[PDB]
Amino acid sequence: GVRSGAGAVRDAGGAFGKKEQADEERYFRARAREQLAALKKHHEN
Amino acid sequence: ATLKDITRRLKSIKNIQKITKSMKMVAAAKYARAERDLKPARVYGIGSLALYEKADIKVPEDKKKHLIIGVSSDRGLCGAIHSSVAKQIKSEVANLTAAGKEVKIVGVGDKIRGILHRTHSDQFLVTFKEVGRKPPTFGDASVIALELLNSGYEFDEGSIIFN
Amino acid sequence: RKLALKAIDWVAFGEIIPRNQKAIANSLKSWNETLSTRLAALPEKPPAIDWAYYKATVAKAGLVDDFEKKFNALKVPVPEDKYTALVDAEEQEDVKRCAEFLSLSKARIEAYEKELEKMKNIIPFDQMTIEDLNEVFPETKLDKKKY
Amino acid sequence: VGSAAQTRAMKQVAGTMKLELAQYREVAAFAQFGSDLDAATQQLLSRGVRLTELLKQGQYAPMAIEEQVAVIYAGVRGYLDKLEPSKITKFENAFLSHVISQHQALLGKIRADGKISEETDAKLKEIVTNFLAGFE
Amino acid sequence: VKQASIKQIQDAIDLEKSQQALVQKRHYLFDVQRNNIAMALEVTYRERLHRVYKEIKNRL
Repeated sequence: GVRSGAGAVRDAGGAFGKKEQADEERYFRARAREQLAALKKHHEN
Repeated sequence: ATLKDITRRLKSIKNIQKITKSMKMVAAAKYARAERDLKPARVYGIGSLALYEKADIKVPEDKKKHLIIGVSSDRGLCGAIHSSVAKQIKSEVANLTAAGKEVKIVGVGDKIRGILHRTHSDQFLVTFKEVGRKPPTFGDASVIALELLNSGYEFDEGSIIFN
Repeated sequence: RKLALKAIDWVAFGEIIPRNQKAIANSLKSWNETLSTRLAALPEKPPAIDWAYYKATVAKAGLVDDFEKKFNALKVPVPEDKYTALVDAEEQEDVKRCAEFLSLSKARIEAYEKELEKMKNIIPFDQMTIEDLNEVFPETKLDKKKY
Repeated sequence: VGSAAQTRAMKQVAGTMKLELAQYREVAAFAQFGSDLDAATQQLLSRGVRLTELLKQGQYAPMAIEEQVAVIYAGVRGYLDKLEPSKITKFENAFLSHVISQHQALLGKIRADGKISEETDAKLKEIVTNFLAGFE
Repeated sequence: VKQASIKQIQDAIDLEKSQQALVQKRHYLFDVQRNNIAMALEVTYRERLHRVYKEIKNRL
């Protein structure tokens, strides 16, 4: 019987894999910006 | 296509199906909780609106300002809920602006802000977020009303749009 | 090497409740478990030496017979347990202190039982005297009954 | 061949463990969003996670049948639900050491008899309750 | 007055029970502490006894 596994959405490299990659990158770019701002504010101290 | 491409696509769609079914069950549970909690809220809202139901409280004539309260959530995948409320608020804004009345809109859902920010960016008064992630309660509504009064926009006439 | 007899680590082991010493008691329990595991790991004594088979399989002359003679003459010593006696003396002193505390508590219990019996017997009739009620419920000095 | 190739005690614990693990694998999809789920579903998720943590085993460290049946008994009878899922392995190792060291008689009786009788069931209940109480 | 009397008598009873537990607990724990002291001492000589024969056998 044919089955599947974990993390097979990005393996197919279809629309959903690219969508997930773009969403993760866009979220973590904002998170990196916030962390950089906080680190700069801390380093000013 | 080849065998490998078919296998990859089939496995990806299988995973997507499993995730969608799990989210369906989660949404069913949340819907059951909301349905249980709606009845006291329904009674409370009917009681609150009873005074204006039993009194002909109608706006006399044109008023310069007007606040529109578009209640929505931050989450997506909700179908046409956000689409319907956005269409309704856009229609109301256009209709009230045709009469030369200053229109300001408050959106408690980030989705409403995203949808209306392409065109009605200036009309935003105060935007709220983190709605729908947890069941709403009177504390959040009280905070929203408090900052609505504190916004400094003394709207002579007001309205609220919800699903 | 017969194992030393010891009592079971029952709930009384955890009944010590030493001041900042519960970790010490847990460590002692871990030591007991490790000692049991070590005892089960190997027999009481090491295996015997097949000196005859060794000599039959030993082509070397002198280096083997003298080695066997030294092994026979070899006598590993055994450790001392002075700390065990010291800890036993400390436990005896603690037991004496516990006995004194138990005697004091028994005297206090006898006093409390006598007081309870006196209170039960002295109840008598409800129609007692106001001053008589001060035995179990007296008033105070001036500027006391605020309400 | 099924359960016909098992000792009575191992069969008794293994039927319950198999049923519970099947129930967990049925509802394993919702583990990502299990916080906002039914109480029964969350209970099944917790029991299955604890059983899965019990199934883990190190390499080159085979276990005797009595030790396995004791661990599975301590698991299926709901003596791990309160315990943290990450602490199951440490608890499993400590409990194995304790039962091997102090309660060797019960393990020997289970091995010789081949079944977890009612008296042995009560003794195991007492032992697991005491060790769970003293674990913290 | 009845409530006061019953409160007094129950207080005396529970204090008596508490002291009855307290007198036992100290020596009950001290005995086990003394027993564990002996437990700690066991494994000393076994190490040397087991290792010496292994070393000599390895030499052979």
